[PDB]
Amino acid sequence: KSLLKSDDLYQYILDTSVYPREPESMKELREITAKHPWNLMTTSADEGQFLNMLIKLIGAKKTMEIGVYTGYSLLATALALPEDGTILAMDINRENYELGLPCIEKAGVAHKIDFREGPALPVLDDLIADEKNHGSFDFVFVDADKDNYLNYHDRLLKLVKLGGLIGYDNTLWNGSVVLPDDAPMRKYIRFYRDFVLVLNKALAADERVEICQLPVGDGVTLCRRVK
Amino acid sequence: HKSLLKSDDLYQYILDTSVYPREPESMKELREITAKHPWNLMTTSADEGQFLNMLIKLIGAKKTMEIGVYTGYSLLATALALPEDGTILAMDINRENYELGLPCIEKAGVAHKIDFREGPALPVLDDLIADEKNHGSFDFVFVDADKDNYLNYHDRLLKLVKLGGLIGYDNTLWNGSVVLPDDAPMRKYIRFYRDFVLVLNKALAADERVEICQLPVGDGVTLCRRVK
Ligand SMILES: C[S@@+](CC[C@H](N)C(=O)[O-])C[C@H]1O[C@@H](n2cnc3c(N)ncnc32)[C@H](O)[C@@H]1O
Ligand SMILES: C[S@@+](CC[C@H](N)C(=O)[O-])C[C@H]1O[C@@H](n2cnc3c(N)ncnc32)[C@H](O)[C@@H]1O
Ligand SMILES: [Ca+2]
Ligand SMILES: [Ca+2]
Repeated sequence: KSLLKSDDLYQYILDTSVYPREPESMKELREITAKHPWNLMTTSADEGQFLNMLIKLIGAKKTMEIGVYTGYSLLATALALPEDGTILAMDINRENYELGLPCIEKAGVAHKIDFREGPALPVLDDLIADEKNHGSFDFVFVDADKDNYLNYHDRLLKLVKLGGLIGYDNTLWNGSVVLPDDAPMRKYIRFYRDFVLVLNKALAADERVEICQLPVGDGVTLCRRVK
Repeated sequence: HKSLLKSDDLYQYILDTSVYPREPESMKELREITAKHPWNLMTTSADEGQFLNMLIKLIGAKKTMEIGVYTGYSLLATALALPEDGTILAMDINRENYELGLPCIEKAGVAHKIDFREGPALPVLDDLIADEKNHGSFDFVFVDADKDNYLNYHDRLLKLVKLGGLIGYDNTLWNGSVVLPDDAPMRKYIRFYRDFVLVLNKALAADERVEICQLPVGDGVTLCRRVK
């Protein structure tokens, strides 16, 4: 299941270092999400823990999330932000968000969320149209449609502050990045594999950011804006 | 075997794609020097080096500490990331191996940041703690040394690191031996420290003075953010 050499080792991390400290609201949201047919899309508990610590470490206040689903990474983020922190959250699908929103409200951090229903790209274009929004975001978590990540990247580098951080999710893509082409793959795995392979090379060659691709979850590539 | 990941191929992909094209020349130099040394397996992997370097920048650290230096790959990764006036108090029982790597660090132009101390780290920590001026003065500590002392180091370091500061304990997944039965075949040094590591990991997860995150980078690194 995980990217690690054994399920035992992965389960050890969860049991030893993740679940004992998982906030109750996130446990709640996870268990709700696990019953939903699209539950494979949710952010893993270990990755949620990482994002939550990352938010604290970088002192982020104003963030953005592209790809919300039922809200596990969104809640992990909201809980880590200061009481007056904000998240601009985007998903084409509103109803899955609203499935998770009750947990977030109960957690007392729903006031931080500005949820927008619809495709992310036009929202980004509108933001960029106003210079006011340039360099205003501390952090962006991108966990949506892979064939648009290069396009998001172009826009987000205008919207994120110098020294700010963008996380691209699923950049190791089930480990399919090292399967031969003729290996058996699910259709959607094969389709997006092409884009992930290009994305990872484009980020490596992009001197506007410093990068770090981590084997957390399904891979996450941290991009720190330096130009 | 190369990594904690499900395949050497996947691990090699991370290095080839995302690490080595970005590795500073000075670190490549130190790595190639270190690779020739008999104890080279003790060195910090290039992917972990990259992660530590980004981490230092992200948390805005200036004053740090490293316990367990060897030839200095993690030390250099850190020194490169720190501001020009940043400092590292670096400790190792072995000076000769440090001095093997010091010329790369000097050439990289960040050797002035390093205060190297030869000897066991614990009495240095005790000496620091004896002077209140040192309390809560460190931004970051990387602990990559003797496992039977990690919990001892932890209590000392929580006095020396600022609220909101960060301690990273290295090798906390310990070759994955943490999920092997006592029965299983393992190298002697692995078996020797394995129960220290199992206890450590439980103790850190139970310690409300810190928030933790145990990452499958390198041989495992547990990040501990001081919150009390
Ligand atoms: C992997 S899920 C997000 C997971 C989420 N971060 C979590 O923790 O549960 C991907 C999401 O991106 C959304 N999505 C796909 N294309 C999008 C687009 N162009 N704009 C906004 N959202 C999109 C999908 O509706 C889906 O909910
Ligand atoms: C895994 S190596 C450190 C690797 C180093 N961070 C690097 O990137 O190459 C462990 C080091 O800890 C040192 N060491 C072991 N016990 C120590 C102690 N009690 N005090 C200080 N150093 C110690 C050893 O001499 C050895 O160099
Ligand atoms: Ca994801
Ligand atoms: Ca180590």
